[PDB]
Amino acid sequence: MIQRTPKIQVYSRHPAENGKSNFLNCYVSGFHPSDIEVDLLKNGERIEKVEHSDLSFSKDWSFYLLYYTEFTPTEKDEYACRVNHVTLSQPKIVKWDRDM
Amino acid sequence: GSHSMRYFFTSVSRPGRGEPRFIAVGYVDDTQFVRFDSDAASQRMEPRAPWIEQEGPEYWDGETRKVKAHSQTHRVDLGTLRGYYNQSEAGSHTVQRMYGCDVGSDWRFLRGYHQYAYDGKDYIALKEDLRSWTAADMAAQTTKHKWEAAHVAEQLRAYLEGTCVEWLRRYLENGKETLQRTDAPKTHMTHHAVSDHEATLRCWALSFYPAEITLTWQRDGEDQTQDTELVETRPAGDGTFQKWVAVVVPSGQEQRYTCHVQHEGLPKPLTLRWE
Amino acid sequence: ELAGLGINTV
Repeated sequence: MIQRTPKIQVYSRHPAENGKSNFLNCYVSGFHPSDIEVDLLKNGERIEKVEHSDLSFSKDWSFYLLYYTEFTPTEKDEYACRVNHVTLSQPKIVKWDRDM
Repeated sequence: GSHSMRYFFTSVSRPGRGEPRFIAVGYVDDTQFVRFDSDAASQRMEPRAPWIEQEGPEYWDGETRKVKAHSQTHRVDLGTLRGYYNQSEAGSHTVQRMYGCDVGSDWRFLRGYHQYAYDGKDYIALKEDLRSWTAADMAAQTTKHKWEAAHVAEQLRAYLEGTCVEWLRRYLENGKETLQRTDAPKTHMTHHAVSDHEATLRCWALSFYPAEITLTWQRDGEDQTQDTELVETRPAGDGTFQKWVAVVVPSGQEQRYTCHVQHEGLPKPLTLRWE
Repeated sequence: ELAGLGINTV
C-alpha cells in the first residue's frame, strides 16, 4: 500500500487584524489514502463550526482539502490545526502564526 | 491566457456494508463549478459557481445521469481490481479518474487527458495522441486490451477534441466576469530577526487568480535559491490563492535582496525591495 | 459537461 503523509499549512484568509471577522484555514495536501481527521482548535479546544472543501487530488494522485471556520484573532487567543492520518502515530498539531 | 476543464472522481470501497463513497468535482481553470457526493442527500449534480446556475433543469438531469453512471463503473472497478491484485474483502481501496481538455489563448484544442489510478498508483492513461494507452502493469494491460477491443480511445478522443472544448468555451463565455478576469497578486514584504546577526525576509503574494505564479529572490541581481524557503500555493477560501517565499540574510544586508513576482495578471514582472 | 461514452469498467 502507498501511504503518503499530509503536509499542513494553517493561515488566515485575510491579513490578521484584531476585532475583524476573518477566516481560519487549515490546508492539508499530499496525502494518501483519503481518510483524514482535521480539527481547528481555539485555546487547545476543538472548534465545532468547521466546514471543508470537496475532496480533490493533484496530478500525482495525492489528495487535498481545505478546512475553514470564521474567527476573530486576538493577542490572547491561540489557534491551531490538529491532523490525524494513518501515516501518523500521534496527531500532529500545527500552531497558527500570523507571520506564516 | 490558456484555459482548461477537468473532472476528478474518487471512489473508496467500504468493507462490511454498502457501496463505495464516491466524490466527483468539475473545474474550469482553478474554479470548481460542480460536485456530486454519494453521502449527500440530494443525489444530484450540484452547482458550485454562480455562472453554472444559468443552466436549465435538463443540464442538471443529464449531468446527474452521467455522474451516477460514472459511480457505478467505479463500483464495478473496485471489485474487478480486487480480483486482479488477489486482494481480500477486508481492506478499503481507492480508484481515481481524471479527465479533460486544455485550450490555448485562441480557445482552440491544445491537449486532452484521461487517466486512472488504483490505490494511488498509475494504472492506465490515454497517451497524448488520444489513440493509445500507457498500462503500468499486467492488470492494466488486461484493461488496455478490453478498452482497445471496445474502441474506448476513439470515443474519448471525440469527447476531448470536440465536446470538452465546446463546453469549456461555453462556460468561459457565460462566466466571463470571473472566469476571464485575472487577479494580480497583492504583494508585501515582512522582516523578522532570529538573532543579533541573522534576519528572515518573507515576500508575500496574496489574493491572486489564476493559481499559477512564480516567486523568487535575487541577491545583488543574481538568482538566490540557497537559504530560501518556498511554500506550496494555497487557496485563500474566497476563490483566490496565496504564496510566500522567504530568505535568510545577514542582518544589515537586507538591501541586497529583491523579490521577483511573475503572474498572468501583471503586465510586467514585479520587483520588491526591503525598505 | 461530463463524458457519456468512453467511460468504461476496467
